[PDB]
Amino acid sequence: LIALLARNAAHALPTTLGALERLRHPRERTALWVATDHNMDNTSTVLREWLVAVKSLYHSVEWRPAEEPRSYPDEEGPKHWSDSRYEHVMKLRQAALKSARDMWADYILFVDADNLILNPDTLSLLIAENKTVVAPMLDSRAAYSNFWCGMTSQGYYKRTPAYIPIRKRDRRGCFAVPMVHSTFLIDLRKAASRNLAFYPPHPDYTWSFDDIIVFAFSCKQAEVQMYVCNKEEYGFLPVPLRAHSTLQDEAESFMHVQLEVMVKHPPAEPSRFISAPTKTPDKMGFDEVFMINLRRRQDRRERMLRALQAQEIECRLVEAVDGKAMNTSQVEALGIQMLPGYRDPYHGRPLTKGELGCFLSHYNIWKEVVDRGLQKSLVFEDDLRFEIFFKRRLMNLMRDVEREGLDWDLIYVGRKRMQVEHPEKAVPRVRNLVEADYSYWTLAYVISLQGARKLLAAEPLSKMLPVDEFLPVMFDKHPVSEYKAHFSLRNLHAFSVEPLLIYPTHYTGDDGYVSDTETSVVWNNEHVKTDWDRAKSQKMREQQALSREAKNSDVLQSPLDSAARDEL
Amino acid sequence: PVNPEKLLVITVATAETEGYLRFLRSAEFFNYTVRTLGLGEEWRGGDVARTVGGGQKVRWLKKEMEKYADREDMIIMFVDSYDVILAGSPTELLKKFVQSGSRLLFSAESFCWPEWGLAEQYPEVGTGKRFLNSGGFIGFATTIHQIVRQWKYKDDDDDQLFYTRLYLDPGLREKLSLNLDHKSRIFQNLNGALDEVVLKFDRNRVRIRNVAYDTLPIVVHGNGPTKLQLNYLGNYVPNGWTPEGGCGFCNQDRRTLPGGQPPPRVFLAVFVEQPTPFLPRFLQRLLLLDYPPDRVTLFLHNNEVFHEPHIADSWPQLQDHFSAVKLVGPEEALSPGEARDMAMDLCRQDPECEFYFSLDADAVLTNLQTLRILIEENRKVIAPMLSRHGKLWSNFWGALSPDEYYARSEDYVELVQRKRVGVWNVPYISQAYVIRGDTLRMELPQRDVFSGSDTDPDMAFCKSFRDKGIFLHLSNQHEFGRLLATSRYDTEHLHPDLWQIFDNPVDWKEQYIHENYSRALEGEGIVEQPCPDVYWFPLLSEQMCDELVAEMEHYGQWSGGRHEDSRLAGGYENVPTVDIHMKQVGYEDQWLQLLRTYVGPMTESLFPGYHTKARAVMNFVVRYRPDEQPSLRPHHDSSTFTLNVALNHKGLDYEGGGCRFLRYDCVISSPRKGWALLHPGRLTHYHEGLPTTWGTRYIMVSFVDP
Amino acid sequence: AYFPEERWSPESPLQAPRV
Ligand SMILES: O=c1ccn([C@@H]2O[C@H](COP(=O)(O)OP(=O)(O)O[C@H]3O[C@H](CO)[C@H](O)[C@H](O)[C@H]3O)[C@@H](O)[C@H]2O)c(=O)[nH]1
Ligand SMILES: *[C@@H]1O[C@H](CO)[C@@H](O[C@@H]2O[C@H](CO)[C@@H](O)[C@H](O)[C@H]2NC(C)=O)[C@H](O)[C@H]1NC(C)=O
Ligand SMILES: *[C@@H]1O[C@H](CO)[C@@H](O)[C@H](O)[C@H]1NC(C)=O
Ligand SMILES: *[C@@H]1O[C@H](CO)[C@@H](O)[C@H](O)[C@H]1NC(C)=O
Ligand SMILES: O=C(O)CCC(=O)C(=O)O
Ligand SMILES: [Fe+2]
Ligand SMILES: [Mn+2]
Repeated sequence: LIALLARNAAHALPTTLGALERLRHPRERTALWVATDHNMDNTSTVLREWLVAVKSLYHSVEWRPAEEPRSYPDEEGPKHWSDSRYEHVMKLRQAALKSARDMWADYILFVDADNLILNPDTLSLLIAENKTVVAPMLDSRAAYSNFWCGMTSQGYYKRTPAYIPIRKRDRRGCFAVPMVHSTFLIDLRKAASRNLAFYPPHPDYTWSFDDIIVFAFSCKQAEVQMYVCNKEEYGFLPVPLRAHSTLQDEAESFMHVQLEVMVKHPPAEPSRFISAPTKTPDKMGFDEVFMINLRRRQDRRERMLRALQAQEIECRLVEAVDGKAMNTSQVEALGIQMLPGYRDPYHGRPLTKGELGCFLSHYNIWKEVVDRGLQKSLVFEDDLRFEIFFKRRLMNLMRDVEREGLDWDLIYVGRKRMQVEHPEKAVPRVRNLVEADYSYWTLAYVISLQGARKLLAAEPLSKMLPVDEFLPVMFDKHPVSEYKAHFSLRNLHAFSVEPLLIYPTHYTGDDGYVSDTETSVVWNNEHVKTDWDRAKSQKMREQQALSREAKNSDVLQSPLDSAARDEL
Repeated sequence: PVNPEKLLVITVATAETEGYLRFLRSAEFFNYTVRTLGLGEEWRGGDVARTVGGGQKVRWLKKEMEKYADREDMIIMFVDSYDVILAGSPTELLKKFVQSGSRLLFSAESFCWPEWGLAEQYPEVGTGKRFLNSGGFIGFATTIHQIVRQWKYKDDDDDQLFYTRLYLDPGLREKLSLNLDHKSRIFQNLNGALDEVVLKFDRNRVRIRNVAYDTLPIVVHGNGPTKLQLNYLGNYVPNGWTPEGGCGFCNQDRRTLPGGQPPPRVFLAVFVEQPTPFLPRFLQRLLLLDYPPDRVTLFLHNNEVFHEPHIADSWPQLQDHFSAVKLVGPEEALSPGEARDMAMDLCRQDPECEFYFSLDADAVLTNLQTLRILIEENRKVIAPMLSRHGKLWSNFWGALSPDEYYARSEDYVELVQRKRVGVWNVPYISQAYVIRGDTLRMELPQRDVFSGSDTDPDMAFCKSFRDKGIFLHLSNQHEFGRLLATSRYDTEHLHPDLWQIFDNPVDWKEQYIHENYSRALEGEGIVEQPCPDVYWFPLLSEQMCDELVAEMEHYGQWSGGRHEDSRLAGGYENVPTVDIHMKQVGYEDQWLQLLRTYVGPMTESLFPGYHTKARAVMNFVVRYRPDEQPSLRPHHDSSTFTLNVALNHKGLDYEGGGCRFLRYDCVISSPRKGWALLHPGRLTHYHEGLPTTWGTRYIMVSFVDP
Repeated sequence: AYFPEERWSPESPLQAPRV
């Protein structure tokens, strides 16, 4: 008896319903219990459309609408848990359980609004395991998940060191725990399961008055223990927000979870009976947006556009020249000469051709933005993972920067802070913004107009080096002074955002890693193919290496980038 | 599959305290073979684990190892045996050792105890504990002989650093294969890992489980400053309490009081260090404890002057009853600690008081067989489990916070409500105990146990017992009584016990409400119907009536008698009487509580289908005397029904009559001392009372449900 | 507030089939 409970579910109902339609279970042995109310948006219309479209294949559907009123009296907003809301949720779930005992039905599987049950075999794999209250462990973007590991005195989170070796899947099989909320799967044939009770608290109740601390007590009193097990990948859910945000915030968060699905799977298709309200892409308030891509590489680009309209961002695509395929006859036609006395800083090899092509593409982009005279443009690459609230945060930060006004030229949004040391100076009166440093991985950066003009004034047509090494020279931060002496002027002022907003999708020595650069032939000759480096990759991740007294706490952080609840 | 007979556990324990007995039982449950060392000689080392000492044990071990220095087929095990409980089976231990493959396995703890400088010279392990701790090792006999032969030092020098220095040598380590249980697969330490241990219950045994690496240890070793947590763990592992098997070693070591000789002596000691309610009842109850009164001595130290009259009253019966008596007055200005110290000292010097059973006066002992059971349980210290009424307060503490103040444990709520039964182990008991005599003579020989600190006597007492290595049991098998709440006590009245219906309801009911009330409520007769639709049932007892009328007379101002009124809002009485409203005495809310609790059910069971709230406005005491005013004219009452209670005997103190019911020509001849009268008083009972001729009579009235 | 348990709870018998 699949028992939904929806409210303000308009942003996410299509995807979750599409992934709940395909559960591998003979659809003549199922039911529904959709029961929604108190919703601003048009959840009623979409849910009615779907349910009327599907009321035939299933066994016996139900419904309970209460469209009026449209808000609770003693509430702050859409995301505040006033005690009336707790009471209503408890009563409604209790009524669902009572309705699933008079139909003589085994099991009752409590999906909720946003819990995207991806894997089709969830129900079969939970059923074939024979435990009284079991609840698969859905992933997330952060530590949050749907099972605790210990309650202290009044039922609040106490982390026990047997958490991380579960949430990271270092152990498998079902593990007795004292808490599962959201998506679980009761049983209703076993004898002891006639004392589970949602609303009327057990007479010995002493703790607070939540809606998931009134269940755990009931299941502890009747001698049934709540399992959770994670033998495979099951679903995804978004982290709860604070009690003071708006509905658009929730829509954006679920969009982020949908985006997270695409890193290692095909996207989560919407259902067929209801349709998605296509949104209008916007130009971010910018002049241009660019994206380097390779014609031969076809998989990456499709995912990247999917991500881009997923955040209603248009894209001006450009083609990257194949450095590998290019030969000396046209290589020297542009006067392309490698910078004298340059090698690989980590290996010693002189240079490669994939870097040559990337440098040429960036050079052409710079020339085009100079020729057309754009004030500010954005650059991307072919392997990304967008962080939460990307568009809104970038917009607010750049609005602040422009309103204040300063010599911002090569503002960064994603890099690797290799110079792990005491924190860096913060630019005054600007939030989330710190001064630049030595860093590779020019994944994404906003090139300005004056910065572009200065960089083209450099004339790096006699000096080829990787851009992640070229950029730090121009604003006087390269450790090696010979490269600085080989250049003349250092008038660039690079900046960066301390809550980094773009990370590489695949790290070195990991799955799905095919580097277009690095593993190619030398700029000269055609018989030195440097293989992809497994042992001395040396670019694993600057996240476990940064877990030291890096601080940077003197910065001023946004009212956004604060979320989460009892879990982290 | 090494043979389970080639294993020989070697411990060391000079004396035989209780912890050693606990270890012996735990090891015997699995049929190990323990061979002790140094049983009888003197501890020639130093402090146990304060800073230093204990180099002597390695000397005993070396002296013993010459016997097995040639054997090759035997695996030996050395565990310090004062604070260790074995949690598992021999075959599993041998299998885990063999799977480890090495020749000498040490126990790994997270701190370099004696010295700090050599922290870095140890190997590097990413996850588990790193350093070494010489608390317990298992290995082949030959390697242990080779490893212990090199001891030549003073008998006082420290032990663990010698093992540390030896193990730190690389060549020696590779030659003899010394390894540390980095991941805690066999040895588990309760210092620095006190957040990774969960009790994994089972069908008929218990077992611990280290979550962070998911292993099941074998030797829990509560080293360092964590003997309290080991004491708590000692109730369960490995057979102490099994979810189906009642208790474990919880019904043995019973004397059963044989011989025929009169049972062993006692030195009772009742302390009254507070103004406590219901004192005379407790004093009278002291005369009923099931023990021949030719042995039980007594010692009754008051400390409050207000309680002088009751003890002065009840002294002679106690003087007759018990084989000896002694008091200490309030004028000695003795501090409570000094008094408890004096009692303990007086039993220490006498070579005859085989026990000592203190008992504070804030402890009502419902069961009359407590002393027999406590004497029978045969342990060094033990208490009964007195619990406050309908709450969680009681006389013990689950666990000690680092401040040495109460910190709740994980099974205190499941002990208070008797969901588990046995004789537990606990780090603080109070308000009743049975201290054995020998423990008072040759195991705690100092004098100042209670006093000698700024701390209150109870906590200092329990600390001074914990430190010496003596367990503080607590037995909660049967029902042993209830505590009394003396937090607030207004003593500025004639009989302060009357205002005690909001703090100690049960004893209030046992003392004041008539003794036959429950029988009448249940419906086995007694309730009488002299005339149609009138009821005659027992409510109050002699004590309550006497004390209430005495208080009322002590008030004195018998106002009333005027047809016009100042007490009534309207100010016009339909029929004045010489009365005092309860609102004047302060006895209003208490009487309302009495009506709400002890009267409502009676009517709801006598007039079926009626639901009452026992709300009242008018309630008073009236005095009938042949001089001032005679009885009342026929009338009616502005209530659904009225409650009429007599307050003194008929004939012995007044000659008169009861009430007469006009419409039935009904007469009520003799009111009894404590009963009550119930009748509708709105329409159908035009009632009028006969007058009185001799003496005086008082009656109770209350117009319930206006 | 230490030493949390893992209480022993078995699997209760099945309820008799409907008719
Ligand atoms: O009138 C209501 C109120 C709530 N809900 C449902 O309650 C859930 C709450 O929505 P979220 O997805 O935002 O959940 P939260 O992030 O707020 O987190 C919640 O996660 C569990 C939801 O079951 C806990 O019960 C607890 O209420 C709370 O932490 C959704 O199923 C929502 O549809 C309703 O259906 N109707
Ligand atoms: C699921 O677990 C239940 C738990 O009881 C199993 O029930 C047992 O079934 C066997 C089969 O004959 C009986 O012999 C046992 O007596 C049952 N257990 C009890 C406690 O009575 C059930 O078999 C399990 N499911 C499957 C498919 O095996
Ligand atoms: C312990 O018991 C087992 C069987 O229960 C027996 O074989 C063994 O000999 C006993 N131990 C000793 C030391 O005899
Ligand atoms: C209570 O009733 C019993 C019934 O026989 C009687 O023996 C006893 O004396 C009564 N108690 C009194 C009058 O206090
Ligand atoms: O005194 C009164 O006001 C009424 C007394 C009464 O009803 C009675 O005593 O029967
Ligand atoms: Fe009356
Ligand atoms: Mn959610």
